[PDB]
Amino acid sequence: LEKMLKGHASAEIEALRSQAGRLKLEINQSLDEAERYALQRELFGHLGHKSCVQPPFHCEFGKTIRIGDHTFINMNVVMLDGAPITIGDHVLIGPSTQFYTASHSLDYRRRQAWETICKPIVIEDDVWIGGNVVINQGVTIGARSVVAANSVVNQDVPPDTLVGGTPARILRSLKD
Amino acid sequence: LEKMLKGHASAEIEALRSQAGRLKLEINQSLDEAERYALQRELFGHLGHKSCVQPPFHCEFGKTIRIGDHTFINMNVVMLDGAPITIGDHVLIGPSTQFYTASHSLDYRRRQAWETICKPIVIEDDVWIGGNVVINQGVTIGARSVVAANSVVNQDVPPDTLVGGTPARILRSLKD
Amino acid sequence: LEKMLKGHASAEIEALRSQAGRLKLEINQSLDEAERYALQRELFGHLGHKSCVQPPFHCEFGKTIRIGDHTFINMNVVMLDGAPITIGDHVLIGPSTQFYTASHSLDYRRRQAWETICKPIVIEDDVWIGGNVVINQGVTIGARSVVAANSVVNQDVPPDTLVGGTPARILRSLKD
Ligand SMILES: [Ca+2]
Ligand SMILES: [Ca+2]
Ligand SMILES: [Ca+2]
Ligand SMILES: [Ca+2]
Repeated sequence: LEKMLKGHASAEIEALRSQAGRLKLEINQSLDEAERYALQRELFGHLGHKSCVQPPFHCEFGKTIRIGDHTFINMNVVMLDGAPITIGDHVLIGPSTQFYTASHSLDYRRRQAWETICKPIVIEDDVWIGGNVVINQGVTIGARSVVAANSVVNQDVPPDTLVGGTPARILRSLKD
Repeated sequence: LEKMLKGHASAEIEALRSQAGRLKLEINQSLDEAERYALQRELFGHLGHKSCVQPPFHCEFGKTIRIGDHTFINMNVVMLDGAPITIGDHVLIGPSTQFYTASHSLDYRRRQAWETICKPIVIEDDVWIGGNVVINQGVTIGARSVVAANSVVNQDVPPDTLVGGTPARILRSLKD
Repeated sequence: LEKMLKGHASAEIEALRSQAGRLKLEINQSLDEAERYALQRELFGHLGHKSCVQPPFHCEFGKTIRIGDHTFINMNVVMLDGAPITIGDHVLIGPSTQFYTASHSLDYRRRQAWETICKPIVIEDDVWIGGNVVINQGVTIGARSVVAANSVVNQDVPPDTLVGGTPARILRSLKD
C-alpha cells in the first residue's frame, strides 16, 4: 500500500478496500446524521469539525481522504482515492463531482494487468467546486478559487481564480 | 422554509430534509413498481398520472418537486431542490441528469456559512432532456424542446428548439 | 423483446426488467466479491473470466450486456441496455461512464408514447474508456483505443486511436 500512496491486488489493500465497501454501504444506508458522521470518520483519513458529506458517497479506499473543517460535500460524489486526496476548510463540493487519482498508460500492453498510476489531488481552503466537475490526478486547486459546474480540471488552478469549461480555463481573477 | 422557496439549518427544513432521506432510501430500495410510485407520491410535491421515476433517484427536499402526467424520468437523476422544480406533461428525462436549483456567491467570505441561493427550474410540456445534462438555476425549458445529452443549460431555452453543447447553444428550430 | 434487440411495456420485457431490478439491488448491496460476481453472471448476458464490475452499477435489462475477459468496469456506471452492449477483453471503463443504447425522435408527437429506438454499442478489445464518458447509440470503439475522461462519443472510433473532447475528436494515433 506504500508503493501506491507514493503514486505500484495486495493483501493490505484488499482488506482496506473491503473495509471501505462495508462502511460506504453502511453510510449510504444510514438515516441518522450523527451515525453517518461517525461511520464516515471511520471511513475517511480525517473528517473535520462541522463538516458534512451527503450520501450516497463513493470511493475505493477511504483512508487516503482527508477533509478539513466546515466543508460541505454534496451527494453522489465519486473519489478514486489510490493517492491522497486532501480537502481543506470551508470547501464546498457540488453533487456528482468526480476526483480521479488514478489513471493508466496510453499503451494497451502497459494496461493488461490493470496497472494504475496515482497522483494526489489537493483542494485548498475556501474553494467552491461546482456540481458535475471532474478533477484529474496531480491537480491542486488553490485557495479561494471557483470551479464552474461541469468543468474538467487537468492542470493546477492558482488561488483567487475562477475557472470553467472543458478543459478548464481561467475565466477571471477573484483577487481583491 | 419560506425565505428559501422564494430563493435565505432551520427546524422545519431539517425535518423535511430528514423525511426525504427516509423516503428516498425507501424508494431506491423498493423492488415494487406500485410501492415506489406510492412512496414517490409521498416524497414529491406532485407526481402525475402514468408518470414514472426510475430508481435510484436523488434530491434533498422532495416536496418542492412537481412532476406532470406521462412523464418519464430515467435512473440516477440528481435534483438540488431548494427552490421549486416544476416538470410538465410528456417530459422525458435521460439518466444521470442534474438539476441545480442551488448556487453560491463567488466571494469566499460570502460562502463560509454555506449560504445558498436558490432559483427555480421549470421544464415545460413535451420536452426531451438527454442523459447527462446539467440544468442550472432559474432556467426554463420551453415546450417541445430538446436538450442533447451532456449539455449544460445556463439560460432559458425557447419552445420548439433543439439545443446542445456546453454552454448549450441553439442547434435548430423544431417549429413547423 | 425481439423487435427491441433489433433496435419497437411488453410481458417478457417487464419481467426481465423486473428481474434486473432485483439482481442490481442485490449486487449493489453485496459486500462479498464472489457473491457479486456470481449475481452479476445472473444479471448479465455474459461476464468473462477475471473480469470485474464495481458497484453500484446500473442498467435496465442486464441480459443484453456481454462482457469479455480481464475487463474492469469501475463504480457508478450506467447502461441503457435496450440493444446489445458488447464489451471485449482487457477493457477498462472508468467510473460514472454512460452507455446510451436508447434514444428518441426529435418530434414531440413521435415521443408521447415514450417510443425508444435502440442501437447497439460495441467496445472492442484492449480499449480504455476514461471516467465520466458518454457513449451514444450505434457506436463502435475499435480495439486498443482510448477515450479521454468526459468525452461524448457520437460516431464510431477507429482502432489504435486516442479521442477526447465533446463531441469526441481524434487526438492522435496510437498505431506503431
Ligand atoms: Ca458530465
Ligand atoms: Ca500538479
Ligand atoms: Ca430564467
Ligand atoms: Ca456505428
